[PDB]
Amino acid sequence: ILPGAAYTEKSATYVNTEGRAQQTKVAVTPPGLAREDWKIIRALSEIAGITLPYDTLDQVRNRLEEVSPNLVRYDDIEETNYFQQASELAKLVNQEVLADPLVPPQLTIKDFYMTDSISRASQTMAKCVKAVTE
Amino acid sequence: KRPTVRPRSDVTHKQLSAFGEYVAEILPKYVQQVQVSCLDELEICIHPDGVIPTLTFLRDHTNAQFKSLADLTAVDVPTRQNRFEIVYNLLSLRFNSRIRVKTYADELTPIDSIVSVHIAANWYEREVWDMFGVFFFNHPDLRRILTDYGFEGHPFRKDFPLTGYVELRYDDEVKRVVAEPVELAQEFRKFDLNSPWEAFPAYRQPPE
Amino acid sequence: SRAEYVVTKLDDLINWARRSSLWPMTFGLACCAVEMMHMAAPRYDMDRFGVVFRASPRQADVMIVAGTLTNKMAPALRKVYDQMPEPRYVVSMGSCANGGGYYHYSYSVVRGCDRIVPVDIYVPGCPPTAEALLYGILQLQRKIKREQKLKIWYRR
Amino acid sequence: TSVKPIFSRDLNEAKRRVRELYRAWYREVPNTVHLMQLDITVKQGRDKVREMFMKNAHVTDPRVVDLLVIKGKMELQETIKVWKQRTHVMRFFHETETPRPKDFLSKFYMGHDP
Amino acid sequence: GVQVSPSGEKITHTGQVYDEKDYRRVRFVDRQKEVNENFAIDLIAQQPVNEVEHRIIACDGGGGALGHPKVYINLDKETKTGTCGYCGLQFKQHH
Amino acid sequence: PTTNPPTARKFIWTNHKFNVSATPEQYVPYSTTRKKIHEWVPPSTPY
Amino acid sequence: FAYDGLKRQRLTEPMVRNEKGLLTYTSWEDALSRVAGMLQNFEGNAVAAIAGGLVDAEALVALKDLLNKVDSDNLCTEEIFPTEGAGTDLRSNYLLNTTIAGVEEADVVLLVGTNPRFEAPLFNARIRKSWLHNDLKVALIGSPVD
Amino acid sequence: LHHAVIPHGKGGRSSVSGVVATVFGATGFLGRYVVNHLGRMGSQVIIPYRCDVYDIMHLRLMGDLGQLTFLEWDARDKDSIRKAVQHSNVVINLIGREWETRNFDFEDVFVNIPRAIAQASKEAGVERFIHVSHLNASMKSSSKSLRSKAVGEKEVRSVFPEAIIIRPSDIFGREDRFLNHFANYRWFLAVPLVSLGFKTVKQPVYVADVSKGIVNATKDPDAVGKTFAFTGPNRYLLFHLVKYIFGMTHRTFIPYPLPLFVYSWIGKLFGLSPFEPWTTKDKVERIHISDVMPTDLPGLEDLGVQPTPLELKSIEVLRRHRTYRWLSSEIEETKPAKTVNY
Ligand SMILES: NC(=O)C1=CN([C@@H]2O[C@H](COP(=O)(O)OP(=O)(O)OC[C@H]3O[C@@H](n4cnc5c(N)ncnc54)[C@H](OP(=O)(O)O)[C@@H]3O)[C@@H](O)[C@H]2O)C=CC1
Ligand SMILES: CCCCCCCCCCCCO[C@@H]1O[C@H](CO)[C@@H](O[C@H]2O[C@H](CO)[C@@H](O)[C@H](O)[C@H]2O)[C@H](O)[C@H]1O
Ligand SMILES: C/C=C(/C)[C@H](O)[C@H](C)/C=C(C)/C=C/C/C(C)=C/Cc1[nH]c(OC)c(OC)c(=O)c1C
Ligand code: SF4
Ligand SMILES: [Zn+2]
Repeated sequence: ILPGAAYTEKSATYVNTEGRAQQTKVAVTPPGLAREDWKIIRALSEIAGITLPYDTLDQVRNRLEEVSPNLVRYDDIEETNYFQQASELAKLVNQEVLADPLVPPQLTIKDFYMTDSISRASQTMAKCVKAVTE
Repeated sequence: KRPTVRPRSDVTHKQLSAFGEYVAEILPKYVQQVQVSCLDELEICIHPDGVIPTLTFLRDHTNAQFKSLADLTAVDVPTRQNRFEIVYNLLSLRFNSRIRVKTYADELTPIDSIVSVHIAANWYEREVWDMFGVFFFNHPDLRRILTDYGFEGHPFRKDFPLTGYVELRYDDEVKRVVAEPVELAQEFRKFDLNSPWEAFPAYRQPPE
Repeated sequence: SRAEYVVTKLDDLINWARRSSLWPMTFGLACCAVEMMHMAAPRYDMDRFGVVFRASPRQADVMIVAGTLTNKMAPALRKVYDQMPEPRYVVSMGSCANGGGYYHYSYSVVRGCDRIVPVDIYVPGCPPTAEALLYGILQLQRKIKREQKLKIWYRR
Repeated sequence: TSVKPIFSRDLNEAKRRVRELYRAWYREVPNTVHLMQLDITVKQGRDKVREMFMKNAHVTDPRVVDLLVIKGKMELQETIKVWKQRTHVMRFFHETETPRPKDFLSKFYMGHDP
Repeated sequence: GVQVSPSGEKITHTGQVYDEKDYRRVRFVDRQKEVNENFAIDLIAQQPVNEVEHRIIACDGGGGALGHPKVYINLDKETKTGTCGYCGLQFKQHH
Repeated sequence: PTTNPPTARKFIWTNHKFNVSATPEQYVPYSTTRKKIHEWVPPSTPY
Repeated sequence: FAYDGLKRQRLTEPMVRNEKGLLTYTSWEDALSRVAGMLQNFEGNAVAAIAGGLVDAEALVALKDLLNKVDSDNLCTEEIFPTEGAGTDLRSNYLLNTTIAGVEEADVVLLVGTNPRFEAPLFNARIRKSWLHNDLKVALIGSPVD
Repeated sequence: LHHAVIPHGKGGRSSVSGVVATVFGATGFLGRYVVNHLGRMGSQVIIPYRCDVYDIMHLRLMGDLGQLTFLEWDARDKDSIRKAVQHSNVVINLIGREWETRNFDFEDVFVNIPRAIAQASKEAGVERFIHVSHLNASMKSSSKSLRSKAVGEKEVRSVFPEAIIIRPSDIFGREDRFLNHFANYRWFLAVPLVSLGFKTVKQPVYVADVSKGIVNATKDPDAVGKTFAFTGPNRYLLFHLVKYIFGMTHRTFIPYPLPLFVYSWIGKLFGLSPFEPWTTKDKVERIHISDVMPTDLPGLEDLGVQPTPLELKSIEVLRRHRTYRWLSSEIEETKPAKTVNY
């Protein structure tokens, strides 16, 4: 087990459903011996002899640029085209639709409160679940 | 008559406006702005080249005679390019008046020293240099005055942290007072006190 | 034993002489030193306890830190303390000396004189009233009274 | 990009004042070591002088080099007149301070700082 | 009340108590843990509920200007008492 | 007080206590709050 | 209100398995020394990674580069997204191309298999706002959720 | 780790190092350096003391508020030893005397007390036990103190099998009884040296390095159960050392030989002193027992400390033994001593 930081505890990049890139900021530091998540993999890489070419948050985001350059355009929606192409590649898929009704995982406010790990560690969300249930 | 609001006077504000025009007509090469506050205090804002001539005229002129340098100090305003506002508060015993003369400076643009005009300024200019790092030309003895020997930085600059960077303790291994990076058992707690509602409509800035 | 008893009363004898003659070093820093002058004033007359101010650290027993200790003055305070012959005691008087006080967060202040010298008695207040300092001084005599140097030498 | 000079009109006329300050600092180490009864050698003191002059080896603005020279003269004067003490002179040598490792792994083991 | 932990340390009224293996217990060796033994929660529960006629009652804590700021409590919810938000006294309507 | 006694209270100390500094009764400061961050407890069984 | 889950069940210390198979606290230098030791053996298909629902891009790219440096390409995510057709080749395939503020300009919304009220609560807020002011017509292919 | 010992901060006084050490013997020469190093990095330090409170005052300013805990103990009473080692994750033993008293002989100080501490530390559940011994500790040793140290090492490792044993050579520092001992021979005009000091080799070590490696052993994973040899980087014949010392103090050096039995008999006279002996027979023996050659034992450098030469630091010990005429003489005015590779 390698204790990593939480989103409140690091400056991290997340991309929302629109594709907009935006960044968190450190509010508190990680507890105990936890470490920022990208520096554990960088610490791990040097022990194993395949050192990765980045030693600071700046250099890691420069590397994010090299991959997908819209992950450093913060708060920016980058327009995308070429949907027509994706469709033309989708008309060839020979798979067919089953007859199952489309039932979402969350039907009622009961299933809303506890989905991910942090939601499940919360004593306030447990009350909310117990509140609507009973 | 309002028993809670400060009496306003009338004549003094008119007198200091007349003298402010007087000073601006005579030193047009140096004066950049003249104003009188509602407290009734005259301010002359000069180009820094004009410091020595401006304080010399105000000291030796017969209808001025501002012979006492009440004090000299700087204000740090980082948003300005010339972030240091130098303020001279002068006193006229002949006319029982006061006057403020202000100029500006940056980090790399020293001001002339008025020690030739007011010996009182000698230590005041040492204090500006020490606390704000504003160098003065022609100072007889420009050196720190208030900070510890070999203190690095200018602690009254707005971007200098309140607790500083180093602290002292006695180290029994080396048998002397040593300097080390600052760590506080309790951090200074910053309070956000500003109210989000405007208190003075008279000072509202245009949103341009 | 008899010798262990005699050592005890010899211990009280030497303590008593140090309790009864505390010579503080003429040395004050800021406003706390004004209240230290009031303790010397007629109403409290510390002299009546055998407390006499002596200017030279060689002739002084006690160093009362009565005011703020800045970084510029920190080495000098330590030097006059080192030059005090032993036994020697420090009374830290006031918030400034106790822990920085009103200037705890200043870049130029030592956050407590006990980072520089060992302190025996802490006297709270800003400033402590002359009686508060007097209570602290008399609390230092009781500390000396509890000294057990000779007895501990016997059991070595 | 035009600005009033302090003293020097360009970097070459400013390096002249730098070497002249380095000379003075170089002549004074053997006295500081002798008068302050420092527990170092002259060679070790003079090396420390050189180390501080090389801390500002990247400065190029002539006005900046004027104000480093101005400060260094103030520092020289505080030492020649013995306004500084052993503690003050010895602070340049950071003898009680363990130095923070400059490698990623050691920083990573030691805490959250970069 | 002043419960005692299995480790033998007294538990303060805020429920704090060093664990068994917390080293910070060493500060109490040859000394003591300062604990206040008059738990305000236990003392306030001992007071009887004052009964009043009207449906709205003002509490200032007693002593007038020596109490807390004067507030009013509704007494309609005739199943629980009205509690002062400052002093913790309880009120209930007569009928 | 023999003529103007203080108001009695059930929490007022009955027994005074003088300066207990240096003695085994001396006050010792400590944090009166409880733990804030709770750590995960691993399972006590193999997987 | 869920931030209070950040204060319970936290991993604060590296852990490894001891000889009885239980997790025990260890040190960073120790724990990384185990993972590097195993990483130096396996390569290619024998090493894979899964990214969870709360991982930063600075850690996905970092974990990508590491595994690509031992030949592996099994970088996966718990979420499923059809990789047939274009797959993730074109961003337009897996994004909200009209944006969140584009809902305010449409005049019909067709929802296919989703309860936006709970999946994207503030995106359902932006729909109702257009439903209220711009008189947006809304249709749902799926279950008759509220 | 328990949540109250995880190290935070940056290794300043207000930081937390995760070390909770009970240092037995902190009131001595090496003790103030061990506590200072522990205290400066932000370690809780428990300090058992038997002396008067006045004698532990100089340690009070070695830790931030709360980081130092002074406890009264009597080495005869076991219950007081438990009271101190009860909350520690490391226990460091520095107890020792250079002479015997009525109430404690070399066996007590160097065998029983260390075993009593180690026995209580094992029962209390202490992770590390650091025990200081001596480089020339050995059961075939002339010196009575140095044989007991050899026994004590073994007692300690019987009841604490994983104990770390530190073997320093002669420690030299401001308060040492090594360079200040020879600098004080000047009071007797001449310097009696057995065989004129040419048969004895010494490899003295600076106290701050001993203390800095002892503290580094409180956190080094690769130290449990090892024995270390802490020694200076230079070996000198006793003669050249004693000659160099007088060069550093600028006193007149007049060495003459003195047979070990006449020298041993003098040390017995000074040992009659009811106070702290100026010398003793055992101290005279130890001065002439030659330092062992370092053969297969990890040293200072394995604990991340670089030995400090006797040349860098002599003047801070010996300047107070000068007269006014030489107070200001600099380190360079003295010719360095001559080293030997055997
Ligand atoms: N040159 C050196 O200094 C060398 C030292 N060592 C070893 O290092 C350790 C310390 O060296 P050093 O510091 O010089 O020793 P010290 O002479 O400084 O005395 C060390 C400590 O031992 C304590 N002590 C002695 N006897 C007792 C006792 N009977 N009961 C309780 N405490 C006692 C003393 O406490 P109090 O002062 O209250 O008696 C003192 O604090 C010793 O083991 C020593 O042999 C090893 C090699 C060389
Ligand atoms: C035939 C005659 C031959 C000449 C005699 C043989 C030499 C024997 C004496 C050697 C020198 C004695 O000198 C003595 O040195 C010891 C050893 O540190 C010092 O011993 C003491 O000094 C101070 C006193 O508080 C302490 O800090 C120190 O820790 C303690 O050891 C004495 O202060 C000094 O007086
Ligand atoms: C002569 C012997 C005695 C017993 C005398 O009665 C008294 C007790 C000693 C005196 C007067 C001073 C004692 C210590 C000291 C040096 C104080 C600092 C000080 N001293 C001032 O003035 C004198 C000030 O003046 C504004 C100060 O601000 C300060 C800060
Ligand atoms: S504690 Fe108060 S009275 Fe004393 S020196 Fe500081 S500011 Fe002055
Ligand atoms: Zn109330």
